Amino acid sequence: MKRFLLGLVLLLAVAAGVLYFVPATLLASVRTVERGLAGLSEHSVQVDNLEIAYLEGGSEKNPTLLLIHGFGADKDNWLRFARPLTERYHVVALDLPGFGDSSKPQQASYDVGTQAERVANFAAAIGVRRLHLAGNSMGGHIAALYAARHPEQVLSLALIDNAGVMPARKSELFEDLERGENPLVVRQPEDFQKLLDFVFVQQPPLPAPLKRYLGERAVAASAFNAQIFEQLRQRYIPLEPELPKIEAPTLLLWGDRDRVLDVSSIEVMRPLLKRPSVVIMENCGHVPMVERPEETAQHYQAFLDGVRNA
Ligand SMILES: CCCCCCCCO[C@@H]1O[C@H](CO)[C@@H](O)[C@H](O)[C@H]1O
Ligand SMILES: CCCCCCCCCCCCCC(=O)O
Repeated sequence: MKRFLLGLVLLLAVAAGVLYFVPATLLASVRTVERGLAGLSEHSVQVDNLEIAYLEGGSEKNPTLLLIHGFGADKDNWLRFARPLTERYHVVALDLPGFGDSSKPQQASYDVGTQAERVANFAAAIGVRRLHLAGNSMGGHIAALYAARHPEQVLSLALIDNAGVMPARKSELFEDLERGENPLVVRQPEDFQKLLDFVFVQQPPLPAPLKRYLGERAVAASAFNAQIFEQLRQRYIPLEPELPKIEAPTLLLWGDRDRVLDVSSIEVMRPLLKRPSVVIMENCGHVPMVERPEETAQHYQAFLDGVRNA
């Protein structure tokens, strides 16, 4: 019957629009708003034949800040943090290979050592020779290695709840791992809210339709993310022997109630760094630059002012 088929067309039309098209445009609209408010726009560049997506803003005449997201995250983690920075800095935030909109070759290495070399190659690819680095979690682990390996390029380093040391207190993540639980890998749609609860003390407001799509995207990425996470475990590079090689002023910034990586990490790193600064934000979780962006950016600007002003 023509009507049964016609009705079949509309039913699929509405379903395809509801299930696929509306969520995607929703994400594109929110990205448009948050990137636009931060003065950031998206580009891509091929680095060792991998497509690396990145955001860029501010004047190229100003010093470059290169921002590196953590495990399972992407460059949009940095939008609200970057907003007060693009007035005075050339801000760049990339998607690491394996994440976001960048290439994800199935057979590549995604250890932080290999990733740190890709980031250095990326900086050269966009014509940046001297820069400030900031990295969160896995991205901080990577940023620290970049700074240790290429001291001539790095003007300052900000480690925002970075991975890479073994502190006195075992974090809730590392506790979870002993029982085969990893909140950072979202297997089921309900585990996405669990991930947010795990990394935020006070979670920023998130519209329900946007949240569900983010959760769907996280589930779709979970198998590959789990494989990368296994490489981060098996190909782990301790920072303790590397930190003394860093010449740059280094900011250690933590959320005091970080459940993923413990604040006692700072006591490991501080004695090992030539020029450490410290900020511990109160009642804050693992991603201060997302949870309290303007506050975190203000601490970072203060740090940068000191680095420049003397
Ligand atoms: C919880 C993890 C971080 C969430 C980031 C929220 C991104 C979208 O957040 C929404 O954006 C709107 C316009 O930009 C705001 O006006 C809304 O209040 C906010 O819910
Ligand atoms: C512009 C809309 C993008 C929405 C961003 C949602 C925030 C993602 C939460 C992940 C936080 C980082 C987790 C980690 O570093 O381990």
